[PDB]
Amino acid sequence: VLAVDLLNPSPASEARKHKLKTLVPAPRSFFMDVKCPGCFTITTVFSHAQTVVICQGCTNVLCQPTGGKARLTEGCSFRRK
Amino acid sequence: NDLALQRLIAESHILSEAGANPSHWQSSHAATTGTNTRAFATGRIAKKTTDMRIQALGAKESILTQQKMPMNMRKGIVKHQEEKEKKRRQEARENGIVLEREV
Amino acid sequence: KWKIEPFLPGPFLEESSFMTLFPKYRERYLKDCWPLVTKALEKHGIAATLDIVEGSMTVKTTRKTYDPAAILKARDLIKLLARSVPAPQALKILEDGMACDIIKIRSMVRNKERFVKRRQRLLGQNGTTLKALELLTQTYILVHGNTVSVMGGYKGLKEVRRVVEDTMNNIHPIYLIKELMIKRELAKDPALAHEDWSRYL
Amino acid sequence: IGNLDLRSEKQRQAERDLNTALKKYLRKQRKKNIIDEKRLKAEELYRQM
Amino acid sequence: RLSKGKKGLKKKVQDPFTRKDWYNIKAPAPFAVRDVGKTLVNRTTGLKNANDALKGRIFEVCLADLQKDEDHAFRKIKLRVDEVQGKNCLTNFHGLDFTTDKLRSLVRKWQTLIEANVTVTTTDHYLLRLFAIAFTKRRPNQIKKTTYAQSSQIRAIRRKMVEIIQREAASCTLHQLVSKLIPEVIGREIEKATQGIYPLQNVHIRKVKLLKQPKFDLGALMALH
Amino acid sequence: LVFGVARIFASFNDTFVHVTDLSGRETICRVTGGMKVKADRDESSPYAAMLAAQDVAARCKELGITALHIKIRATGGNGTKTPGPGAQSALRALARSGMKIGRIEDVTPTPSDST
Amino acid sequence: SLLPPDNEVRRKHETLLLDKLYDMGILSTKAKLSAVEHNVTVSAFARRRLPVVMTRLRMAE
Amino acid sequence: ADEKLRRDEEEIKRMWKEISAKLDALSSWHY
RNA sequence: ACAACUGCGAAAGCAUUCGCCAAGGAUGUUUUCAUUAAUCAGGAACGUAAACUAUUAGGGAUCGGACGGCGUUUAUUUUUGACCCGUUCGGCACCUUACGAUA
Ligand SMILES: [Zn+2]
Repeated sequence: VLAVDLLNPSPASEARKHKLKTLVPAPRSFFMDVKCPGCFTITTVFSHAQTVVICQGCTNVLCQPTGGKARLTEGCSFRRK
Repeated sequence: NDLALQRLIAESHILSEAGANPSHWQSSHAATTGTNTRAFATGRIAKKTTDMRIQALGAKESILTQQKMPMNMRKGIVKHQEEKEKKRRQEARENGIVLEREV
Repeated sequence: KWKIEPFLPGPFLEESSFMTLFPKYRERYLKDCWPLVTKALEKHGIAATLDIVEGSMTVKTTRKTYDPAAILKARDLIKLLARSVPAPQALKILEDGMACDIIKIRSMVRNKERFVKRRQRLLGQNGTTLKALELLTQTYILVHGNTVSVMGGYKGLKEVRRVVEDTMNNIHPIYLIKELMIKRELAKDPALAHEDWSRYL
Repeated sequence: IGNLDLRSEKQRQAERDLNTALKKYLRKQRKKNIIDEKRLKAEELYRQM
Repeated sequence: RLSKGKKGLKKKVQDPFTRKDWYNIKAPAPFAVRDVGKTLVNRTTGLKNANDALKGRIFEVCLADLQKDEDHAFRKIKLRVDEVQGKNCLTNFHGLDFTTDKLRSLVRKWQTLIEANVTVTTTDHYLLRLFAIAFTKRRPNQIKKTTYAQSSQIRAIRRKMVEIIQREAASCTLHQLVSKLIPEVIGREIEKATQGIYPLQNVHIRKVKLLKQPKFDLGALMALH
Repeated sequence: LVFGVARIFASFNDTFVHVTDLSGRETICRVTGGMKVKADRDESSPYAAMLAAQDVAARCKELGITALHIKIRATGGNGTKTPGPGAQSALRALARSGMKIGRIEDVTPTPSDST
Repeated sequence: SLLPPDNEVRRKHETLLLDKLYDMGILSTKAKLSAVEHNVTVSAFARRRLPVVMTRLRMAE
Repeated sequence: ADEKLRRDEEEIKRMWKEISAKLDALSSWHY
């Protein structure tokens, strides 16, 4: 307070700032890869999906939508990129 | 327009803190307190009400207040009175009791 | 014809008991004002317990209680202690000639800002109209949120009932206090003991 | 003049680092009559004893 | 001392207790005690036999003197009477009511009560209404003063409440329903099954009202007694 | 011990000491407050309630019930929901002259929404 | 003073007290109770003593 | 009440008896 | 009664349950046309009373999302919810300070 480096905020204070209020704004959502153990299929799901994402066939599920992050279903794997 | 109505409303604090309401707990305590069971309590209440009447007639300063104190007594007295009124305001904000608004 | 004698001297077969429930901000004050309450209720013969875990005041008639109206006195006492009347006044209901009353005034004004204005009008400038009503009616009035809790003799209960309804119905309490002062002045002399006093108000 | 206030030192260190008596306990706390959940735990302990 | 009346109004007083006889009252089956009191009814003769009035009356009696347990100082029950014997008065269930002292003794501020009403019919074709009340549980080791359930959560609680009372009162007869109402099995199961939605401090059934009884059968009415 | 149910309607204008059987249908004996006091001003008074309770307890001990369950009420629709002096004074006199009291309940008509 | 102002015993004892003090020479007037407020004084008694009153009467110097 | 006024008047009568005795004895019975 | 230093609606206002009908707010998104916008002349829809009076700089509460989790209770164990905590948007209101003002 009184003087601070405004071009170099700390990553920890930057990380607790709201989305639109970081120095250059940017998202905080991510993409996941999801397989369901009987299938060798790799569907890529967005973290905050509004669609009941289905794998390439097999009338299953992969996630359900919410007010925030998509709740991935049951036993499923996820790497995140 | 009316006089004795205006006198009954202003002096109600002094009367109800002196002795005049035996169903109120503060007045039922001050009816046996000792400074009202003494010999000339009614005359002393009369002096207080006459001082308030001349104040309502236009006097800026009082006769009953003490004017010189050693600055630690007056700071302790004013701080204790303000803390008492603040604690009553907080314990009336909780319990939902509404109180008289005054700055 | 109106005075009531204290009870001189087992009148209870089924061991009666009453309960009331209070919140936490009252739990603190009740926890450090309770020994006065159980002292006076032991002088009346009724066991009074307090439960900070559930938040409940209980009274129950013991073996050696002899006054049978004491259980009604104690039930009203724990009702007022739950409804945050201060403790010496709640214990002042245990005298013979006192009674409490709760006046629901939220139903009387449709608006909200008009209700807030009329409630503060009932309370008055610096509480002066409220303590003037307490003096003229010999009552204890507590403007309690949406309700008004009054205590005192039954005559004063009736007059503060009339004054609270007329204050909510936009008649001013200063007008009602002037009315009560005129009634007190007329009832002072019994030369005018039975006339229709409407020619003076 | 200058010795320790032992109660105040114990309270300072506390705010820095942060079958024969349990019957007369109930004898002293049945008289209040505040119920006071530590007494509920003491009643369960007395029932187990 | 001085009278007040008009001209020729005081009739000659007749004794009304020559024409009155007492009748002991027995409670139905699932209550612990049977002799519950005594009723002074008029003397039977032609032109309104007194057994019609004895078929008409109902009683209101607490559960403490029935179960001999002062745990139930509240929950006053109501007993119709439809049968008569020699110096006897056989009764049946009609309704179950709280006391308004407990209804004031349950309501606290900064917590939600949820009320639910059902019109359920037992297997003996008695229609009855069950009014359940349920106060919200203040969780220990909490700091926030208000334990408010959301409105959608209240609607889910009321839905589970009416589902439980329908599924556990539609299958039994009236005698088993009273035998389940007495130790409050219904409120216990509502407390057990609603705690995944919002925990409830106490669930009671505050009223039972029998609306219509289409049968007069002395077989089951005496199988009670 | 034959329990009779005593309805005590304690208003501000008159008190009603009323004794019924357990049913509620058959009135055993009632004495109002104003029939014991010459003054309509003092009709609702502790003396009136004491006289009424003494007469009611005398009649019901001549009939031999000697035990009451007491239900106290007041004017409750748009009224006061509090009993007058008649309730306290009548219960005091009633149990002071015999009459082992059983269960006490204040059954006032409380409206869910009146006006 | 603390008695009410229209009281008979207040008026009678005011006249008695003022007449007694003026007869003893402490007060110089008998028509004000503020004389007994702030004019009755141990110096007034001590100047009603004998050597001061004969100093005033010039019996001595 | 009025008993407060009567008690105050009797207190002033008692005070004046004591004070008149003291003042007459201090003026040495010339009064 | 619950019933609030709360919630919703632009305002007056709105409190029993359940069903239907559209609408609205905020949040989240891995959503699109890219100035569409701001303000109000004219105009248009909704409608007995009064009476004492670019930030402030955060903190404590509060509710509506969304995310995270040492854990207690659901839970016969996963959901999920309740409680506690932290981050983040959004909003009714409190106090302190004015950043000042000014009629
Ligand atoms: Zn697949």
